[PDB]
Amino acid sequence: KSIPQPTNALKSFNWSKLPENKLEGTVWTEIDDTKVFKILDLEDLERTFSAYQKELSVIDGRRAQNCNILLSRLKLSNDEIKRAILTMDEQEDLPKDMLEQLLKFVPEKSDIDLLEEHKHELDRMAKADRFLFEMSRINHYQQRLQSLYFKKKFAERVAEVKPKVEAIRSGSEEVFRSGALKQLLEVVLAFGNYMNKGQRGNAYGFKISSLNKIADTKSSIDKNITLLHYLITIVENKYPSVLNLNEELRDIPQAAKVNMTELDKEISTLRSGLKAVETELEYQKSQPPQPGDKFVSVVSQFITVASFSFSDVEDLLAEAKDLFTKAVKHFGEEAGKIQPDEFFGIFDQFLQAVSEAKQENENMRKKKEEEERRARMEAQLKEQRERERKMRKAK
Amino acid sequence: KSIPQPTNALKSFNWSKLPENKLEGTVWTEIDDTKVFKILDLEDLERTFSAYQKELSVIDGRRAQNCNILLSRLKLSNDEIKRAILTMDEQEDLPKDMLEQLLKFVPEKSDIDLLEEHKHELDRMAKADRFLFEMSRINHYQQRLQSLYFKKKFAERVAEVKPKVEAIRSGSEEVFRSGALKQLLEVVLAFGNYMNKGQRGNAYGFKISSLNKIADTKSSIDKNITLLHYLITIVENKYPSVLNLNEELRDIPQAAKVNMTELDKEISTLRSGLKAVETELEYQKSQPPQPGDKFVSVVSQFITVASFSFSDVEDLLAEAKDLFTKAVKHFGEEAGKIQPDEFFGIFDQFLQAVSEAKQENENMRKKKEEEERRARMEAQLKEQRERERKMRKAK
Repeated sequence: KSIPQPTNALKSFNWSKLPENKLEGTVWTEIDDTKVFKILDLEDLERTFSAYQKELSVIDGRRAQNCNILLSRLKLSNDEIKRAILTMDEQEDLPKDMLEQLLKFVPEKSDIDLLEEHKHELDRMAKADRFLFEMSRINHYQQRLQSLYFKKKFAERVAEVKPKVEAIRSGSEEVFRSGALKQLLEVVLAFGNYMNKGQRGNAYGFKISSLNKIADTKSSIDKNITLLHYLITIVENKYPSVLNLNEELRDIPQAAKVNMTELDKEISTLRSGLKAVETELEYQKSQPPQPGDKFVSVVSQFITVASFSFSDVEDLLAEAKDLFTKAVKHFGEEAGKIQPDEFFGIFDQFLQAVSEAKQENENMRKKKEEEERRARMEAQLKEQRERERKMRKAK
Repeated sequence: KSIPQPTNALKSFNWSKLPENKLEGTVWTEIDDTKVFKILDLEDLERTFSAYQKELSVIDGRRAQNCNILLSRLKLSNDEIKRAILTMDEQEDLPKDMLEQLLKFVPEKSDIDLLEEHKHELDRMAKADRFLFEMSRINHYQQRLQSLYFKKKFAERVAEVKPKVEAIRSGSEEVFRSGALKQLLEVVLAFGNYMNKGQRGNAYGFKISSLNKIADTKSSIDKNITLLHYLITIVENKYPSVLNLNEELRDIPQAAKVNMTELDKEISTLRSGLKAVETELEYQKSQPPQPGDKFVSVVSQFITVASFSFSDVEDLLAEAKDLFTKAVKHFGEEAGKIQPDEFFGIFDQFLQAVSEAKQENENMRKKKEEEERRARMEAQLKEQRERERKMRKAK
């Protein structure tokens, strides 16, 4: 083994050791620190990196300064911090954003091993060192801290995810049962089968993305009248039911915005975080009640509502994905190969286009009433002077 | 089957038809366009979307306008365009960025089927329609166009990828054989095994990321002297060979910047694009020579250099990845689980840190010569007035 050890304790080097079972291939086979000790002025090393300064400081300066920032922000003593953890923060001294930061500065195995070396010198310890040591004394510090954070973030995390599950469920259902859309597809099929002479045009169906190409066909009379303007106009007196499309697909714009990777990522943290709280509740239940420890009392209340609430979220999600699968197939898309953002994005762009066309049409119609009054007035005003000329002729 | 067809040709609807083998589950089972034809004023449809306007215009307005933009930019007639394709652009009328755009407006099966309907009316065709039709007449238009583009982009694509393959090869080799680094790791191991009392500190090796934690340990004498400043100073008179580290790992900063996903993506397009040119050369070779067709003549010359050049790139890449695998294992990392950007990023940050420390040390040393002249001058200037006082005492 062989290395010598100091006269007094030293500051630590925050390294990560390689397991010995990972050597044999490596540089370290060729390396041997035991000769360095003879070469180095160890006395100088000890003086310049002593543990003392007189305060005990062993945790590295970077990590220590990061703590001192958090502690100056949290404004709690270690006694206060332990009470806040133990009572699951009944005085509300640990906001979400502080718990988050506190979850980054959780003492590690090697940190505690080190401060253990100085357990008889807590009163000499620098602020960060004493904080990390005191925190390592609280039973199941990390998993109480994780549980408190999860608890405080559960309501907003369910509120984030639920509207997205509703959008997929609703849009999927809407697209599947909309009679305005099904009648429009049949009229548009007719249009293409007539316009696309011969072959190119014995279709029994088309891809839903084709909807977003209708406005691309332009009138040979006026080039700002597209085939979509024309559809929307024809349909008024021929298939009026089609005009209920914006109403029947009202939740498509919102379903269009649901990212499925991010949805699943949210359900994933909710699920695994809830299992982690349940696990810590089983550990904590199997431990003798201590005064000022309110974990079992509080976490049980939370799981009751949280487990019911998430179970329901999981149900709405399972069923929403089912309907989406049915809706995808209903329009000839490959299940698995298309996401809601894309599928409902086809429909949402179309609704934006149908909406734009509706308006532009409406602005045309109002020129053709503005200028029909020109033909109505000039018809009556022409004949009025004509009656006063036949009077002037006779007279 | 059953639909009626127009008295005169119509403008097209740019749809994408669903194969009939994809129905049976879908809305289209419930849809039937044959009733719409009886309901619609077809005569009005025909008037308002006639093919004529008198120019023939059948391709949709969006795609047509996109063409007209490209053609007004390219400034070539269709005769000129065919000559440029056929001669592999010997007059250099097709820049890379135009070929790119030209590769987007390549006529599709359904476009040609349609313009085929009007092959006896080319002289009536709108600009875009005639362009797309003429282009569909050139033997293997798309794959001649793809080949010309590939050819023009090959030199810059090899120049993009090669420096990256060299960086991985060089950095991997450097890291593996650097004696300055291996001596530094042994000194730092010594440091941690001495400073990390007891357990925490019978290490035989550490993770290379630990290098970037050395400067985190701060001196208890001056807090701006870190353990890295201290290492760099100690090493001058004890292990001077270590100071050659910046020189021995000179290519680490560049290897640090190589994204492997993007490297492979570049090699992937080079490889598959070259196979596609080789394929089109085999087709074209197996066809009787036509005047003004210089494809076989030009592509053969290109493959000779391109196939030799890419073969070599593939060799440098195969070997670079081998060395990287050896270099990764040499420092106890899991092969497969770490990329060059990360592995060499550990080393590059370290070199940035060692460089910063070197300087900061050097600025300290120059205070300690600036203020050693204070102790040298004030030692001699104190004794000079002392000699003129013992003279004044005697006198």
